[PDB]
Amino acid sequence: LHKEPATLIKAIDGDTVKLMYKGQPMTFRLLLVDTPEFNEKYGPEASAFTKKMHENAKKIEVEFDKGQRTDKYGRGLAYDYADGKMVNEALVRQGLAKVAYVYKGNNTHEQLLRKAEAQAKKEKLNIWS
Ligand SMILES: Cc1cn([C@H]2C[C@H](OP(=O)(O)O)[C@@H](COP(=O)(O)O)O2)c(=O)[nH]c1=O
Ligand SMILES: [Ca+2]
Repeated sequence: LHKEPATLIKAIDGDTVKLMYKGQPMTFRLLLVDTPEFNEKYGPEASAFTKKMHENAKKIEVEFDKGQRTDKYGRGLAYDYADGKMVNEALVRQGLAKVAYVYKGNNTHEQLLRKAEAQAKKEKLNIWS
């Protein structure tokens, strides 16, 4: 896989963000994770986490996997990097997202995220408390 540029347009919630990609506004849905909705427990914390991570970044990148690049709602499906640090992974590592939505052919970073989730669970963080 490879990283490609994007710029933040606006925070949305824990696992979706509006980015400009190839010069077009898109909503991106983060691969292989599920954050709580804003109205749910740890939703506001997940939203804040993802907002901060994108807003503080000098450089945002997206990395598409080998399969589907947009979902049925027109959202881009990607791994999102803030100054080289994967947002998807960080969410999981902090207990603010579960590994989820693992479809065959877009699951390159599955095991990386599962390892993170295991560490979050061991530390009893957030969703795992
Ligand atoms: C993460 C992801 C979600 N989706 C779809 C499945 C779910 O369909 P349904 O809306 O029918 O439940 C939905 C979950 O996203 P959200 O967690 O953003 O709701 O997005 C994909 O198709 N591919 C993906 O990789
Ligand atoms: Ca969600």
